[PDB]
Amino acid sequence: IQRTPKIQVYSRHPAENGKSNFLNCYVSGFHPSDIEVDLLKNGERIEKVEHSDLSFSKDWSFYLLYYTEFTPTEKDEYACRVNHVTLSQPKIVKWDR
Amino acid sequence: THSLRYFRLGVSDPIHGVPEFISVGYVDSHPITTYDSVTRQKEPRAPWMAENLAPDHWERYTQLLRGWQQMFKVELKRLQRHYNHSGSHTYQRMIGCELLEDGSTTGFLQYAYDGQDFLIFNKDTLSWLAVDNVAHTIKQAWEANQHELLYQKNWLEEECIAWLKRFLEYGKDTLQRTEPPLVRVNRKETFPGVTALFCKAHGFYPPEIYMTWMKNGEEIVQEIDYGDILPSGDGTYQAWASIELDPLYSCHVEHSGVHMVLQVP
Ligand SMILES: [Cl-]
Repeated sequence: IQRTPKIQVYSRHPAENGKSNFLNCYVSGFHPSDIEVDLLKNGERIEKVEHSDLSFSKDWSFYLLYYTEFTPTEKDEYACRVNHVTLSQPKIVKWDR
Repeated sequence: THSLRYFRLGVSDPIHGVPEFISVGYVDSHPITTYDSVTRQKEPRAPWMAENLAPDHWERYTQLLRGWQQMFKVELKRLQRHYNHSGSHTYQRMIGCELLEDGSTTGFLQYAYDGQDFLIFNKDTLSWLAVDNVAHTIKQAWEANQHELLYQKNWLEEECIAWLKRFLEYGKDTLQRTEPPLVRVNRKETFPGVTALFCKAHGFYPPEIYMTWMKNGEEIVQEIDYGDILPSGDGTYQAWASIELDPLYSCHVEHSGVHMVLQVP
């Protein structure tokens, strides 16, 4: 019994160009626990990425939050790459403004 | 309608995403304590936990858990051998209870092998609900040790709700169930050249909220696309609901007794 995760990319505060924020990537409802999560900026990988305390729901399916402080530029393209045991090729989820 | 929960996780061969043992506690949605097979120490994951709790508490529960680490390894190794399982496998455990606003209390104890229900404790009959023949042989060994079943029953029935009450009096966020949502409505272009109305609520606490869209007062669930309640990181949450605009619409939100209706120009 293996579950594909549900990937959701969004900002901590409502988006404003030039002001500081945080880019969140909330991975949830997957099994087993081994999940590789990376935050991206114009293709390139974000080096400094902090993550939340792993927890599991009552359906024993884990959830995590990965976030990074960022200043949304006008032209900047942000996304979230995720790979699990259930994924043959990593899923990339673009941030929508 | 507050709750206290502690879980345990054990993994066989974790090639990256180790360690083999992790134990984390929560008062509602707040992480409070942590332990893992690497840092063989129980630690606070909240500031009001660092203060208020004497170093005796951490030392006693570090020793306890170091032992629960060894039991978990044994209990799991055993499980894979009763099956014909090889490789990496997951074993999870969960205790805790709730304090319902009326005054009534609940409390649970569950176990799972590979994210599937294995053993469920019924505290009112001091019994285990075994899933297969493997679980039934483990259940049988557990039922003979009566004082353990009573220790568990009593921990939920007494000790757990007492501890939750103490943790809640170290709450100026946990006890505080009032942080109102900040709702805004903005037109998006979901498909070219289709426009959609977006209701966006943020910065609220606790995370229980309800929002909907209504065409001329009629709520149309089949035309509405709802978003999940999400963590922000700052301890507050965000959510949204959207509607497909055709060639009078209003947004509705309820949160901690507060009721608000927003209307599009
Ligand atoms: Cl125990």
